[PDB]
Amino acid sequence: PIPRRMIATTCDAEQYLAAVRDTSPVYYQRYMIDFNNHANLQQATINKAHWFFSLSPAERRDYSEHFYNGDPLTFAWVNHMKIFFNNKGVVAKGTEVCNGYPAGDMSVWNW
Ligand SMILES: [Cl-]
Repeated sequence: PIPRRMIATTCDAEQYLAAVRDTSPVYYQRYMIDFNNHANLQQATINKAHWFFSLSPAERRDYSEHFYNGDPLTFAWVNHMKIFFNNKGVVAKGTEVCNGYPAGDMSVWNW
């Protein structure tokens, strides 16, 4: 469910997103289109992503289950974490380089 590299990454959400923006631009733009079509859920999505990136490798491994079983966000916008979790190619290229991007750069959420 959650790729092994996302379990392991020491990057934060904005470093990862900026890395995807650069290394898989089509996936980033499609995610942002989807994000901006769910405006009511944007902050929730951001808080979730922050929360996930605060967990340890082992804890994120533990989360894999609870993620699967869904939360409000998962039934309201299935693809809310799609950029983070769904394609192992995108995830590999993002997690390769994201440590070179600026932590906390919230403009990556703002398309
Ligand atoms: Cl919405």
